[PDB]
Amino acid sequence: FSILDEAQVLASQMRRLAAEELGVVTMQRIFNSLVYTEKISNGESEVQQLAKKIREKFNRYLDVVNRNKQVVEASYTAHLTSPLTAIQDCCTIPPSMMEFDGNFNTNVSRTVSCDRLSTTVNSRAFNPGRDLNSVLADNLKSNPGIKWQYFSSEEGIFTVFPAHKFRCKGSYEHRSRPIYVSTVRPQSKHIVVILDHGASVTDTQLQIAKDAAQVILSAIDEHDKISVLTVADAVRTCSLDQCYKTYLSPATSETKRKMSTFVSSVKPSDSPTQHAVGFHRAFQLIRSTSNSANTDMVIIYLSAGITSKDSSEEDKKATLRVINEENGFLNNSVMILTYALMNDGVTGLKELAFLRDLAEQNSGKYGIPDRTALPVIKGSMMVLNQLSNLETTVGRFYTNLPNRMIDEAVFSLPFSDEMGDGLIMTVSKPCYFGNLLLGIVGVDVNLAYILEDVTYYQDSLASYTFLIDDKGYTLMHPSLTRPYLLSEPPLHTDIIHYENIPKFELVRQNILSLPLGSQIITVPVNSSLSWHINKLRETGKEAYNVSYAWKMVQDTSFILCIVVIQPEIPVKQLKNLNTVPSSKLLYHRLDLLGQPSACLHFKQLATLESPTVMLSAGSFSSPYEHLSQPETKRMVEHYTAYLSDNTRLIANPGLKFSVRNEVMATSHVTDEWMTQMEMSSLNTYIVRRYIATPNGVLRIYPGSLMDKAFDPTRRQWYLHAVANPGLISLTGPYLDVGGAGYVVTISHTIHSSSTQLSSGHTVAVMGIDFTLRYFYKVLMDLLPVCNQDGGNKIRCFIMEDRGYLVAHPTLVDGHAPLEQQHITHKEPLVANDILNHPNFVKKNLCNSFSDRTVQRSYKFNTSLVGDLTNLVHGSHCSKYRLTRIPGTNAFVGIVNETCDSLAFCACSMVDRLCLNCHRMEQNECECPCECPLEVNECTGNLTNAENRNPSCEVHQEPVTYTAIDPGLQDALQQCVNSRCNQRMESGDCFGVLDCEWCVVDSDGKTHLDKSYCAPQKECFGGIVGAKSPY
Amino acid sequence: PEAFLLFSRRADIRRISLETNNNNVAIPLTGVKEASALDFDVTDNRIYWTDISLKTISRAFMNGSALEHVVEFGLDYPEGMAVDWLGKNLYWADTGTNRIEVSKLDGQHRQVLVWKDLDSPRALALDPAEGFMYWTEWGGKPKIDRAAMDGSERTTLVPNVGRANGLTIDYAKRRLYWTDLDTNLIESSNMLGLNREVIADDLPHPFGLTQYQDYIYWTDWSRRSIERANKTSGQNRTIIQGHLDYVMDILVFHSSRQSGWNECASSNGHCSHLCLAVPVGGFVCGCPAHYSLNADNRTCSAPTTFLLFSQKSAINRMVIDEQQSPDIILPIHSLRNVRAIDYDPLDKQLYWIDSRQNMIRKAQEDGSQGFTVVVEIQPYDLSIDIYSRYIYWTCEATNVINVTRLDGRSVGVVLKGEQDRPRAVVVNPEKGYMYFTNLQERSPKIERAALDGTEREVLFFSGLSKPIALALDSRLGKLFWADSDLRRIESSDLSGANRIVLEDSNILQPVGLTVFENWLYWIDKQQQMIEKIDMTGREGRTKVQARIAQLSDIHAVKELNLQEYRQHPCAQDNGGCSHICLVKGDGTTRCSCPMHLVLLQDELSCGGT
Amino acid sequence: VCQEITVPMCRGIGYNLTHMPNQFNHDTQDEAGLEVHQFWPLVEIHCSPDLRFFLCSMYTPICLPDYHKPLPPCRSVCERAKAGCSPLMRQYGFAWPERMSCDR
Ligand SMILES: *[C@@H]1O[C@H](CO)[C@@H](O)[C@H](O)[C@H]1NC(C)=O
Ligand SMILES: *[C@@H]1O[C@H](CO)[C@@H](O)[C@H](O)[C@H]1NC(C)=O
Ligand SMILES: *[C@@H]1O[C@H](CO)[C@@H](O)[C@H](O)[C@H]1NC(C)=O
Ligand SMILES: *[C@@H]1O[C@H](CO)[C@@H](O)[C@H](O)[C@H]1NC(C)=O
Ligand SMILES: *[C@@H]1O[C@H](CO)[C@@H](O)[C@H](O)[C@H]1NC(C)=O
Ligand SMILES: *[C@@H]1O[C@H](CO)[C@@H](O)[C@H](O)[C@H]1NC(C)=O
Ligand SMILES: *[C@@H]1O[C@H](CO)[C@@H](O)[C@H](O)[C@H]1NC(C)=O
Ligand SMILES: *[C@@H]1O[C@H](CO)[C@@H](O)[C@H](O)[C@H]1NC(C)=O
Repeated sequence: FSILDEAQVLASQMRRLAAEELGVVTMQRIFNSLVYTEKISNGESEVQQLAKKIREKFNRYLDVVNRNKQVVEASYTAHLTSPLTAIQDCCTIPPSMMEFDGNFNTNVSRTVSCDRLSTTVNSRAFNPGRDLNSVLADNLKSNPGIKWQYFSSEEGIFTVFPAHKFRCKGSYEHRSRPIYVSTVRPQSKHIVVILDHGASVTDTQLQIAKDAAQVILSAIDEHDKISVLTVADAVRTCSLDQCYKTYLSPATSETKRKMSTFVSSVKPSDSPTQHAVGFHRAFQLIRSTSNSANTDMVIIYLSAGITSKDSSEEDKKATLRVINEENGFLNNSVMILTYALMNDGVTGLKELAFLRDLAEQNSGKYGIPDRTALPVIKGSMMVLNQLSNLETTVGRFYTNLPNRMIDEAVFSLPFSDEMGDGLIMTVSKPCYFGNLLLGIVGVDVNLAYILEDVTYYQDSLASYTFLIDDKGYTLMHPSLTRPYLLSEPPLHTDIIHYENIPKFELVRQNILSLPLGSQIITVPVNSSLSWHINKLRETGKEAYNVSYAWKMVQDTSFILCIVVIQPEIPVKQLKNLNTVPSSKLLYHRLDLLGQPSACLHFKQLATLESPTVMLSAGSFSSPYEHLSQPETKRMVEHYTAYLSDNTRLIANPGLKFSVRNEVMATSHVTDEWMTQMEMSSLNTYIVRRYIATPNGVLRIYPGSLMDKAFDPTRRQWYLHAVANPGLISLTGPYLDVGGAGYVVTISHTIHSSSTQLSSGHTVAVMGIDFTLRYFYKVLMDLLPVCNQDGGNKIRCFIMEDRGYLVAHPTLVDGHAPLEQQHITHKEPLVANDILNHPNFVKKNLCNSFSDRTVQRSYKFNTSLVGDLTNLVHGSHCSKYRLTRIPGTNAFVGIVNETCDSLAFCACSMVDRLCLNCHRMEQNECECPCECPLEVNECTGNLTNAENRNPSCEVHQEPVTYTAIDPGLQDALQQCVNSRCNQRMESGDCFGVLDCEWCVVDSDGKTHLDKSYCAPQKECFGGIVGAKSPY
Repeated sequence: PEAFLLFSRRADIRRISLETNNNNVAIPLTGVKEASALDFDVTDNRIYWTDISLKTISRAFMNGSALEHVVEFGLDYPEGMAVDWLGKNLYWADTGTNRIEVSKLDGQHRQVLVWKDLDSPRALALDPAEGFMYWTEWGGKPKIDRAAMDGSERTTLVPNVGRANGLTIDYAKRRLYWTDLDTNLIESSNMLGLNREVIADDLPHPFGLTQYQDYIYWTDWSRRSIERANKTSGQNRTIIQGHLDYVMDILVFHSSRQSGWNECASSNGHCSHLCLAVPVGGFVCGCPAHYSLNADNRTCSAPTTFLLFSQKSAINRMVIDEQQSPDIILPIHSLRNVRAIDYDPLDKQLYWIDSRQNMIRKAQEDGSQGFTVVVEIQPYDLSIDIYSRYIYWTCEATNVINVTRLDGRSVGVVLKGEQDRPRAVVVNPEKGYMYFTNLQERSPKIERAALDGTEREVLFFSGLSKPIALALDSRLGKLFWADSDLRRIESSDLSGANRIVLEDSNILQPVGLTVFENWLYWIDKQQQMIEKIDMTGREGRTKVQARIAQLSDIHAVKELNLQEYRQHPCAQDNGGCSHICLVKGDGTTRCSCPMHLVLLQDELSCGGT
Repeated sequence: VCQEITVPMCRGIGYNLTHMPNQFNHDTQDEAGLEVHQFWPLVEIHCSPDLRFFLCSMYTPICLPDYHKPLPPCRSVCERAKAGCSPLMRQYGFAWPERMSCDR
């Protein structure tokens, strides 16, 4: 009935897994005996060493568009008399199939581009067949990293270098894209689009109104404002937000989607249009909005000309009467565009005149005083049918706006490449011939290239960087996902949220206004994001200092900053040592070598003869050139000859500082692992064994081939070990990267020494991965009380500090929930009872901006001593005993179900959704779930005072699906070919990496009476007919 | 005697030394927005350049002194330009207007050499010692043409090339060098288009090209540099300057690049205007635009009969000749808003009304002797009494028919009334009458009166809405007018009888008309057309010219007969009158006065009170 | 003699007096409240308006001091509760007790 004695023994099991099987007690002594250097910096010197890096990246990037400007500038002063007089095209060319550099598409790029034909193509005189290729190829070869180069003429021909086939399924109209609208007219447009359904508008006549209303919204930018209105007996705007019925909201990706689905959802009404009230509301919206820096305001009206029975020119009177009173009240700032919806002649010649007087604001015709001493902005009127090009007529409304001859580079936020690849950041600048406009040029670059110096910062273990702009939008922060992995990021996130911490709004002031500076603040340890807690270097602190040093990126609207936690405490990094490799270095790319006796370890190419070493993207001098360009066998040999180079004759083939030093300090694990493997009895229980460093070194055994974009510094087991310095950290159950399924990880940190054991003194962590059923095989052998029955009414289980169970009698289920491994779904009654014990369970709401959700999770008190038993609930039908395993972050618990008891914890079996996304309760039991947003797309803050210390730090980490290839899957056997069906009892098959103990027949819940051991490919989760988790 | 290298870049004409290859200085010039074609003169060390943003060709010395615009009207975008250092002439190739023209070194005597079947000429090279001019074409079929330096014997010299530029002649080796932008190379050939050899390759865009001694210089927009190489082999490749992006033209500045001789010599070949070199080192005497060569084949003659049609900011001139010569723009400065035109065939001066200045201004055909005759006032239309030498012009602000001398001395008012609205006006001094449109509201009239304002009678009043233009022809004895509202052109005798409609179809906005022989020309502002109707009725309505925006007025000019003019009685001493001299039908000549004066007892002078 | 309802979930529902034990063998309102509050998330999400009225009629049944008769309610309250809430209950981890089948 005791429980403490069973905890001392189960804790010695954990130390045997870490000390002997992993080697933590050995590597802690090896790094204890190495000598380091020290720095004390307040951030003043590092901020200008990194501002020295990216400023030259922007200067070379501004010198490309300033070049391509003076290219096209000279490409009209010469081509006013040296034109093309030639024709080419962007398809019908079947070589290519290169996919080189960022251009992951078919691309010859033999200094030849292409010409995408618009509909408004004639003779005229412009770019000489893109003879610009002369310089364009030079630009691509002399500036590596850049992607697309293009010129969209005012005429309409779209010319892009290098050439590729990009949607020849229609016509690629670039003059109606958000890129070319916000460049020639960079002033902020306040547009409201009024739609005319009703008065028996035919469906083909409504289809033009809803298609053209969706070409306008797909052409503007988020610095503009939009509010679409429908008019038919009543005016109803988008009923999907609060500030849509009051203000004009900016045109972000979220507003474009809501406002376009409100289109095509309206069908033809029959009442008279009621024109006058439709315009009176559009002014009540423009009035309430701020001016905020140069603004023009336009109203577009898509009607067919509507009259009544005896109020045909009397309601016309009321429409041009409120146009005089409302627009006159606004100093005649509003411009009116009107587009006629004619087909077959349903709209005559007199209803065209009604839409003429609206665009010109011709109020004097219908007898109006018109006491507006200031003139009116003369609008245009255009006609439409189902044959008109809606991109060149409605999409070209921006030519009707005043062009103020603004000649300044405009920087765009990241967006998906319209040409068939990932993410792009584009800068563009217009092109003038005295006062004649030509078009624009634009240089596309991958988002991962611009930010490679701030996304992979590995200088100091006490610092991290983040990049912002003038108004506070975060372009990069360690809480965001790497740019190379993304599909569409939400840039609309202020640093007051990522770096949310008390007294940050005071430093946010000096960063956005002062060009540079430095400042220290004092923050309590509690109520602080994890990034500052993982870098403390004094043990036992209640408050800590942080130093911010910022500086503007010169010649642009971006600002860099360096964060140094505790600037006064010295930070250590490994001094240059030159140890001779006792065991010779094997790089992890086993596909380019092929020399070892190869085999397959799960979904991996690996070997059991020696461990391998990995270099992540952050370790190289150019992380982008390592991710985009392939890595050849020659590159592996320059890197292998340099890392094991005991001399100093071989030059640096492209590595950062501290990269070779941390490879020569961790090469000692090759002797520890090989010795232990031959005298250990757990060769068939351990799937792998590995160590990681902050500067990008990864040694793994069995030495396996990994994806180039795999970063161990962003995994949970690494981020969880640093938060618990010195303690054995149990992480899982979690889906393994190597295709091994669900695994449980023991992770532990190794420090520079032992007199200073803080989170910030972590120089490396080690990890060892097990199976999902292993830790339940340990409870049955170590602890006899668990075997009183077959894990039915007396159940044993191990829980981590987040609530997940790494050992439990039941394995997998109605094939759901997703968070099925959590204690709230497997043991509902304990969850309701432990929520009531004070100071033991804390529910946390962090804000993860990656996928625009808010996550819920539990954090159990890892410093508990003693037992916990029934306090309120389960006093009769289900006895419980819970205590902490000494020296770790796990908990061991037993349940004695003596009588049936019904308890419930809400857990979604189709999604992850929470039940109630309005409030969060401490005593309300529910498995980890999410809620979308607690902000507002109106002012840009948090609705409730959700200034919780947030930043879930992605932690989603989008799991990929990198397989191998057919034909080679069957040419090899398993490495550790542990033949499964020669193991007889459950104690010999639990934990074997490529086996599984089959208990259920291939039909749901049929207990087969001869449980045998089988390759895991046969019975998944226990059912010999169960399908794949993938 | 040192040789430099001149090149143009944006608004700068920059100079590079070839000996001490380090001196980088700019030619001291101001007002240049964009420099393009370059060439010089060996005689007085002048530098010549084309400005295709200002549509001008300007000239100055090597110090910026004597900065002058020699060609300033009628240019679209010319980057072809070369200097004839022997005959002291200037050639240029305009791509927009598709014309290779000629003028003197000071910009006088403008003539068009090639204007037929010319598709965008650019790089221009001259060989005056032999009498050939070479140029390049792109457009439809890129080719290099050959012709004599007078426009004759035009031939296609090299047919199968890409878009070429930087045409330069090596006068020592008898070879022709050029660049190619589509095939990406620089190649050569002998003086007649064959024996072609590629000198250097893999130049993605060799724009400029020049030659001096054994070295050819070029600029490639990809490499952003000026380079040197062996002219025949392509070896010995050196860089002159880097970081020079987009040079528009390069030129070697030395006296040996402009040697040789021809028969023009220092006496201009004893030609009256232009000395244009032809084969056998010979010459022919050229003539300005619309001039013809006389019988002696050394002197030129101006056109005796020709037509003038005006625009809003440009006055033009075209002739009906069997050469089919093109029209030209008259180099008249400060043209702002021309409303109507008329011409003096005696002193060869062109008059016009500028409605933005409210002025009646006069000037020569070549632009000199600009003078303001009248300078509130608001002229509208004018008609010149070429015999008595005085002008009748209508003021729209005061609604009077006002008389002013050719020198500007006011005569007086001859017609005024509260309801009168005189607008279009044409005079007929051969019979002593003046015709004018009276645009009274809802009753438009066409009236006539003697040259003093009395004897007023209404000719035609019905069938009119907006008679906007007026003209007559005393030979045919007809009166013509155009109606822009009824959309028709009508005719009638000089007495009011025989009113007919010549055309009432395809008429939109006829703002002017005049008579030339048996042809009635009129201009249509909306349709942008010059058209003609044969008065004899044997031929149909014929299009003359299209694509002419902002039409205002048209006026034909016949040669002035020496005997017919002097036999007019008011031609000598204004008939002895102090003011108005008008011919009366009874064969006698009578003096008259305006409406605010009375004829005195001497019947020659006027009196007041 | 009946006692007044003390569980915060079933207060102000139409009646004030209840008597333990109930149908689920709860000896005190303290123990009956510990199980009925496991349905509190469903009540505040407002799937069916009849949910609090139906659940409380089971755990805290109506007590009349000197009546003591089994006057029945009305099945219509059971089949309106399971109509709007059962598709959401099965979506999460909740399931109806067999002692609450709409046949009794
Ligand atoms: C820890 O957080 C509590 C929350 O109220 C606060 O009162 C306390 O001061 C914090 N500890 C510090 C700042 O050392
Ligand atoms: C903050 O830094 C000061 C020195 O600048 C130091 O004296 C103080 O102890 C620090 N406070 C902390 C670490 O809480
Ligand atoms: C929770 O942990 C804190 C410190 O980690 C400790 O002070 C407190 O006593 C713990 N509470 C319980 C109930 O163990
Ligand atoms: C624990 O369970 C066992 C068997 O299930 C039972 O014999 C024992 O009485 C239980 N302990 C209690 C009820 O305290
Ligand atoms: C939202 O926050 C911003 C600061 O980023 C502030 O300027 C604005 O006033 C806030 N909106 C409110 C208080 O409605
Ligand atoms: C040009 O090349 C020829 C090769 O035949 C050589 O003889 C000559 O010296 C070269 N000229 C110069 C200036 O190098
Ligand atoms: C006309 O030109 C010819 C040249 O062929 C010349 O011989 C002749 O003398 C000229 N005519 C007269 C009349 O001189
Ligand atoms: C007519 O002549 C003068 C110009 O000579 C003109 O300015 C003025 O308005 C008129 N004067 C009289 C007296 O009619």
